[PDB]
Amino acid sequence: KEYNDFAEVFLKAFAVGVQQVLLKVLYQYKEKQYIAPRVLQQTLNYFNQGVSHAVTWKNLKPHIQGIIQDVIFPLMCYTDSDEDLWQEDVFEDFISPTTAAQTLLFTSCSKRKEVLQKTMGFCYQILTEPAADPRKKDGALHMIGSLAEILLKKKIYKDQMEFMLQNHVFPLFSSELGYMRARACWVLHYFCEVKFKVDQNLQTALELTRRCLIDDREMPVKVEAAIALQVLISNQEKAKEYIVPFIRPVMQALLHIIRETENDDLTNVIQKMICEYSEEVTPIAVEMTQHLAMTFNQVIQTGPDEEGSDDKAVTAMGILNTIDTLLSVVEDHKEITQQLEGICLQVIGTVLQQHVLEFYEEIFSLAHSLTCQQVSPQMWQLLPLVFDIFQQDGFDYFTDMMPLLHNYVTVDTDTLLSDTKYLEMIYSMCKKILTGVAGEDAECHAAKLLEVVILQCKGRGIDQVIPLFVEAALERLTREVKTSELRTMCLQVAIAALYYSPPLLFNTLENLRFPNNEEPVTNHFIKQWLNDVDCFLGLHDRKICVLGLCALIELEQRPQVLNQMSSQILPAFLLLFNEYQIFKAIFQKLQGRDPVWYQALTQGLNEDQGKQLQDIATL
Amino acid sequence: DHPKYSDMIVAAIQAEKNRAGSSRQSIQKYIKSHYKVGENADSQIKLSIKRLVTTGVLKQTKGVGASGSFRLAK
Amino acid sequence: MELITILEKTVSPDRLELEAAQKFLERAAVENLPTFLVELSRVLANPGNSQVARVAAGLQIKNSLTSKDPDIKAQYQQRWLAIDANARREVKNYVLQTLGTETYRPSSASQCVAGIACAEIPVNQWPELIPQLVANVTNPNSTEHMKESTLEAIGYICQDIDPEQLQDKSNEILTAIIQGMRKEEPSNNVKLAATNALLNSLEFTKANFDKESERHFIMQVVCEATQCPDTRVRVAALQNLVKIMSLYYQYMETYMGPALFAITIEAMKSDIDEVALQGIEFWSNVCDEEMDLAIEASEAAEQGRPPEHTSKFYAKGALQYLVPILTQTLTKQDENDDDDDWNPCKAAGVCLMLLATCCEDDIVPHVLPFIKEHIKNPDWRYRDAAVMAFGCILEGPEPSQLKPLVIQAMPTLIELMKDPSVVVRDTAAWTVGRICELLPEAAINDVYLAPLLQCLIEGLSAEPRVASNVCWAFSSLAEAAYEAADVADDQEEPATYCLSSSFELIVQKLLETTDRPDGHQNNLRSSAYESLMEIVKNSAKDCYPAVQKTTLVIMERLQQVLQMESHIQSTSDRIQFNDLQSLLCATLQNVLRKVQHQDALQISDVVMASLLRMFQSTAGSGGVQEDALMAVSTLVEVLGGEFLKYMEAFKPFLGIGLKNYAEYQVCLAAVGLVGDLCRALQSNIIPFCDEVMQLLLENLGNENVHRSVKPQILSVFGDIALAIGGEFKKYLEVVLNTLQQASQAQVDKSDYDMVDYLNELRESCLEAYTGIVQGLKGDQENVHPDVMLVQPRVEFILSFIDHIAGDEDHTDGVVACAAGLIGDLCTAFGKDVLKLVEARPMIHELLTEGRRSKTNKAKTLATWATKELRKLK
Repeated sequence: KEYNDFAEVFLKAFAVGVQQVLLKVLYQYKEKQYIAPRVLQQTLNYFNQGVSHAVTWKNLKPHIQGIIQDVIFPLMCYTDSDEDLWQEDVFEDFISPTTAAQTLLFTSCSKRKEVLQKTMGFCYQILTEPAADPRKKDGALHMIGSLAEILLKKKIYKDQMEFMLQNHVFPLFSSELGYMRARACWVLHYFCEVKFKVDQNLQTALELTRRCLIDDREMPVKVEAAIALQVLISNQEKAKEYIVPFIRPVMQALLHIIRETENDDLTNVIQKMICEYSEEVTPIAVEMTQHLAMTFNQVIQTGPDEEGSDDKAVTAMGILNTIDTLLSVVEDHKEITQQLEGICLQVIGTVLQQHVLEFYEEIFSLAHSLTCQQVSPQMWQLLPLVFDIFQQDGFDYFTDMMPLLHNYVTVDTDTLLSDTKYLEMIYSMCKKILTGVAGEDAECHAAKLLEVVILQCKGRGIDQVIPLFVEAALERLTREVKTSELRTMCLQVAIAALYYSPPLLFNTLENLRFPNNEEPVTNHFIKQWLNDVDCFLGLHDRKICVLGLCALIELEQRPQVLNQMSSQILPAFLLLFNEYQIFKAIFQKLQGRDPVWYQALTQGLNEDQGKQLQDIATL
Repeated sequence: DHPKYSDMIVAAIQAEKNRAGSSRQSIQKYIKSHYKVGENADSQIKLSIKRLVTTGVLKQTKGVGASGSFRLAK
Repeated sequence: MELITILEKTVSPDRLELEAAQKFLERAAVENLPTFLVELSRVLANPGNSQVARVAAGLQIKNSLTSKDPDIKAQYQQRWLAIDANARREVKNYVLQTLGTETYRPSSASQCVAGIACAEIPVNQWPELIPQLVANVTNPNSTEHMKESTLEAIGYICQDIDPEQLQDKSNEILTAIIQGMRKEEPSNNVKLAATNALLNSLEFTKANFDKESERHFIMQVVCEATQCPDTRVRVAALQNLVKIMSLYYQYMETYMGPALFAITIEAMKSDIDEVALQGIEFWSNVCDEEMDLAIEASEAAEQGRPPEHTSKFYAKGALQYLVPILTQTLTKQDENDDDDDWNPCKAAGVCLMLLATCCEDDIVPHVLPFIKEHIKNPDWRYRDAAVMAFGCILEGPEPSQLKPLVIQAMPTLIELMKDPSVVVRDTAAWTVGRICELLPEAAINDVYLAPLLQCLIEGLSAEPRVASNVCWAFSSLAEAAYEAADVADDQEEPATYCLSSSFELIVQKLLETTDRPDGHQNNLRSSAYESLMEIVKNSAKDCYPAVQKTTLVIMERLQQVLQMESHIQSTSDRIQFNDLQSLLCATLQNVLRKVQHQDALQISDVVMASLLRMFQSTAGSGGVQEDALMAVSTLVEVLGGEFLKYMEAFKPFLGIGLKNYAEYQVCLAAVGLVGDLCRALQSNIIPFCDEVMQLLLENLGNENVHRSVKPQILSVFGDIALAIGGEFKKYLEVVLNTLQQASQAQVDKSDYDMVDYLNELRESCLEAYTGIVQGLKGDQENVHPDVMLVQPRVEFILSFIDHIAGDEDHTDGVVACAAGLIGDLCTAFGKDVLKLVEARPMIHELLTEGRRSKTNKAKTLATWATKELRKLK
């Protein structure tokens, strides 16, 4: 599979050659300096392919090859390790090849090459490298190499079930006195146990040790326990029966944690806690959420403190995020959060009351974080103030304004009909103040579409201003927002704008027109229908018409006004281009039934086109 | 060689472009005029139908058991 | 010839029977008819199947020196030609005269007429029959029996597969349609001719002239038919008649179907009758079948599935008037206690279901309330009835309406299952089971459990006599298992002890259940076995104590089955035995589904007896080819073990089986069994040759008859031949000879087919040579013994190899053996001529073609073989 050697089966000569080169290099050592292995990366890269090449020629059977391979990585690494290391430290030497083995492994999974045993040989070799540094880069290296090495060995080649680590063992013995902790920390850092749907009894003992770790006299000791705890809880689990009992102290520890502050990962574990939170056994879960609410009172208390030293945006986000994990499991239990939301609103109001943010970062975060909020009349009352600021904010920068503006419209959702109790009207005026050519900006196509869309949403049942809205905006928009870059956005916007309220436009618009009707737009539309066949909107190479036109053709209305043009139009797109059963029986009858007389005008042409259209549509 | 029982049945079902498949009688009499035949067609053949059901070839339509009308799964 | 010696002695099959005996059967039997019309006609009656002219002619003609040569192929028609009575045309016209006149109650002639189709099948066409038959149909003496009697010939004629176009006959048929519909018949039989005549003429399509007038006549037919009961099946003719309308709706406008709608109302109006009148009671049962038609009548308008013609039909528009009718139809109430049998009633239930689909507008508002109306005033029969009706309610989620209604149902239903009668709870249990699968929103896990807990232990008392319902409750519990898998989150950790003990009891109950007192209901022994299998699937890591006993129980059941198997009883038994045996197979695989290292030795142990029994009885019984074969498969599935003793036991039976002549063809079955035991042991090859040579010797004669059992045998024998490793060189020479012998053996044509697969037979020879090659030195000087044979082996192969090598259709195995061929034959032949080197590219193109493959592997070895192939100088 992998290209290691030329022609067929060449892969083999190169991998042997590398070992031979090492032997030649092995006899006399000219350099005697570190970082010799790193220079061999070009060679290292060549080597895995060569080994693959030998197997590839031989195409040794996977069971035999796997057995040989299982013996082999350990046998060659070991033979290579027993000879190469002496004539070349051990830990550094293990890593480049270990990383290289990693490189081979990623390529290997797709190939399906069979390997096994990388992990077993190492535990002994793991003994060879101390991996203990009090405060040097040494620690850095310990982090990089040991933890990563253990994880890879456990989860990719070795496929180990259970292991006992001596190095792990000293630390358990004699309490936490002296080194065991120094050793234990390294051990824990370097590994996470991997099991599927299994409770682990060692993990239960680890929870008791976690309580002792909570009783750690020092924070650094607490930290080394903390990384393991944070991942450990973050790690998904099959049972965790005693976990709930274990949790209160952890929660109690969480309490001390707020006072304790310190670690970000511990705060992050709170994030892990939310994940851990959906769990199983949700009904008691609610009572935990109420205790979490008191802890949230602390969080609310916590943010200023977090604000004082090192910002913990995640923690602020997390209180909100945690509720969702409770959202994860639904027992239909009555929610007492409402009151909490009220507290959040009061907290939210304080930020809002200032009405300003120098950073202009927290404000957006408060908005997106705060998007899920009560729609109650007080919650309803909050939006105009939130929206009022929104009008100011959207106008200064169009690019900055649009994501929020879409959010500002979503905020507009609570107001709903009546323009949020005349606020929608304020938004339109503000938009007019900020609407123009300035607006075209990267993503403007989208932006203008959004603005118009927003209007349409407000006008769920706002028929009267609608003729003026589509017509008034368009005349101003074509000159002001018309752009060569925005044509793709514009076609869809124009098509969608034309697509929306066509009947309302067709009859109501025809019936009542201010400054008449948009004859130029109508003329443009007539030209546009023909134009669409001739020229692809938005430079999409005809992608848009086929996809919507499928479901859309039966539902959509283009047949009566300009059928000949439409009839001429459909085939060209198709040439360029290349549920149903109930609907099919229903559609012929349904479409025919509501206006039998109306179909009649396009009755022969319509029917002939329809049969062809149906075949093209269903072909 | 000897034609497979399943083959015969597949050909008989597929020869009738239909939705409800067919009453076994149709396939059976089809067998009577189209193939070498013997006194034990009903027992051995019927059991064969039963066994091709056991193999999960077919989905029930009308009736219950080898007396009914049935369709292929898709 | 005379005295029946030829008539009887000739009956035994002999070579060229159609050709020589055919003169006797077709010509002599056929010959008798001109001299005496009576003897030949007499002839049809004693041995209808055994007619020398036709029965003898029919099968002996199909296999012949020329499979499809008219002059050479058919002697039955020629032989009969000499005798006027014997003639194929005489067969048609005389078949008409004799067949019509001699109805004789059930008719022998009809089969002969049908054979008429079959025997005439060799000939391209026969036109003699229609003119006289047409004349007979239009004959002046229009006797009531005669008018109805005609078309027996027409019906079977329609039945025949061969398609020919006749129109004048169609015109006469139209006249018959109008006159028959027009004529009044006081005897059910004549109209039965109308109905059967119609359906056979209905065929798949109709060439008859279009007009919707006759269908209106069908409507009328109901009214007079209302007066007389006739034949339940005669009534069936009426229901079928409408069903004929059901199949085809040519004109929507033409098919106003007003009469059908009107008829439904009158029938609906005459719901049973006041006081249960007898004409009406029979009408109620026939009405039930007709009711099956009724669902169809309702079904005809607004069908859910795509239809050629779909319309309101004046009913959906009238559904408003008809909205009430569905509730009204409930006019008929039954207090009968039955759980597993539907008969005409299932049609009732399905009809209710179609209304359920068609409920449309106003169904949702009505649904919450309908239950309440029943709920507010529920009688003992009514609550039980409410349950059955609810079962009708099952279809249609009715989500807004259903939860409140369902939620109260949990409370309402719960105070109901404790009804004292064993049968009343059972009614609650079955309907409850359907609801249980049906409902997951409501939760009576706790509510469900007492009954389940109670059902497992308490409901064993009523189990012995008609305890199938208790079993049905158990089935409901199984559904509970499925529902738990799909109803609400979790709750899979409790009740295991309860399950272990109850299931522990179930299994023992099953055997007597299968032979238990009859309820004759929709309780399935096969279904029961399936339920047991599902329970086993729900089995934990270990249930071994039960399994050994289970297997023995199966052994006891097998002995009981064997007793049923040894002497049959009129075939009512034959089938009741056979299906239950199929479940016995279900037992066999089910018992061995689990596999444990500790478990396998113990299970195999006790299993030994069973396996042996299978062999004994399987070899001994000779009743079913696949049952016994399947037994071989299941027991065979016991891979590994000390099979030397067992396998050694197998060979005599296998050798004996080949020798055995119980089944005309045993090769397919034989090939499958060996192709597994053969695979298991190769260390000792001594036993196979003795039986095998004979089987091998036996195979050559057998081979001409069947094409399918040739390559497989060639491949199978190759597999035996497959060990190689420089062993069996003597056998290898014979094996090499056998491949030549196979080529030497004469071609055999079966079912007018010869050598359909060019690749398997031609390649098969390729495989066979290679097989000798592995056994025999690809250098043995006398590679080919014969001179004529030798040129191809000696020189033909090199030239042929270049062509063959460049040729394609390279099979994964022919390609691999060939890969060995290039190197080994190549080294010896290297340097023979420039041409070998020069002709190599043709081979190269084919090898490139061989390269495209799916999951191809092991180039190294093939590369090595090719290295030898090109190891040149």
